[PDB]
Amino acid sequence: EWEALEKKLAALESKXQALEKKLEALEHG
Amino acid sequence: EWEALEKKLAALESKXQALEKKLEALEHG
Amino acid sequence: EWEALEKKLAALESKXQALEKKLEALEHG
Ligand SMILES: [Zn+2]
Ligand SMILES: [Zn+2]
Ligand SMILES: [Zn+2]
Ligand SMILES: [Zn+2]
Ligand SMILES: [Zn+2]
Ligand SMILES: [Zn+2]
Repeated sequence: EWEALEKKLAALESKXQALEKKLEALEHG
Repeated sequence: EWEALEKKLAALESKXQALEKKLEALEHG
Repeated sequence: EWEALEKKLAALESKXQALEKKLEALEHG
């Protein structure tokens, strides 16, 4: 259960980064 | 403590989804 | 281990709110 949560947090961190970069693109057109 | 962590992760996953949906609407809509 | 995971979640929450505000900015021009 704990390790599963950690893997989910890892996934979210990646999505985290993905959205940050996309918003940076959209900000600039 | 465990519950609090799980619920925070679940809330983040939902926010994950809501924000991506809004980004898509802004980009394409 | 636990303490590190809680720090990571708090960092994600903060990024959560930052990107939500950024998206709101973009929606309004
Ligand atoms: Zn559970
Ligand atoms: Zn671990
Ligand atoms: Zn292990
Ligand atoms: Zn920037
Ligand atoms: Zn710029
Ligand atoms: Zn705690």
